[PDB]
Amino acid sequence: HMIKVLSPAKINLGLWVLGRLPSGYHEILTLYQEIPFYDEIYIREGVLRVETNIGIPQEENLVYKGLREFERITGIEINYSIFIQKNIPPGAGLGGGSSNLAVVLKKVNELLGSPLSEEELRELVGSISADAPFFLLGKSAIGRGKGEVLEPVETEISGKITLVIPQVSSSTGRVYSSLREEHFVTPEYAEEKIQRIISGEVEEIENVLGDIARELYPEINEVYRFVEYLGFKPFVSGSGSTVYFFGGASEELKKAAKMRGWKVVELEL
Ligand SMILES: Nc1ccn([C@@H]2O[C@H](CO)[C@@H](O)[C@H]2O)c(=O)n1
Ligand SMILES: [Cl-]
Repeated sequence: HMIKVLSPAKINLGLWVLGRLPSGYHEILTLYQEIPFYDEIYIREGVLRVETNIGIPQEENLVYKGLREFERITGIEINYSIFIQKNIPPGAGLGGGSSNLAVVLKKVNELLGSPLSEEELRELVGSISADAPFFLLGKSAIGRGKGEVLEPVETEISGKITLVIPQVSSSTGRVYSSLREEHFVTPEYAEEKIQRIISGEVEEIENVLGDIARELYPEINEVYRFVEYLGFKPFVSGSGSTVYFFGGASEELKKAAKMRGWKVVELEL
């Protein structure tokens, strides 16, 4: 009866902030890209539990929060034991928690005769994480609003991408909170940037949350500077901590990573 579901990561191929919302959130423009980098989620019939291999408490886990809201909305008891093998580190800017939430809930909804429609499911996961609705789509999509208003697109981006992930966990809240008015841009500026990236101009990627994350967490800056030294343009996903570049990992990078406690992920798009 136990089943396995894969939970993919994303990167932001550019992110812009338009301004503050009264709710405390921020209006943004970003290009989401799903990457072949997965948590392994095992689902079995049993008492409701959500466990990970990295000691995330159950009450703080977004999957648990979503399953309980599912129980609440539906009146149906969730009799599933969830174990998540976390390959995607929390605070990496890769949406691992949000992906976990989307994929488990999509799956549990299906297993229970689909009481929630596709709009309702997207509402549920979106109310917990703005990054979660993207993972109900996958592939490539422009995220507008807070990220949850999605437009599927076809990009001309392919080939090698290497993620370099330092041990430090970046707080998405602490970074967003550091945003001054000089960091904001008009949506017209950002919309022009995104279409160039979509057409394959990766040099057009930028992300002000990365700029700020590099100064709040000096180790993100060290990774960034190290990638430059290796001869590549570095880019930052989410609010950090992940730095990515379009190329392969050399032995010198792999050694630096092993010494420094960085995680290196070699992907092909
Ligand atoms: N579009 C978004 C998305 C996220 N956030 C900030 O990040 C924290 C964790 O998601 C949220 O609590 C919030 O502070 C934001 O300001 N705007
Ligand atoms: Cl960037």
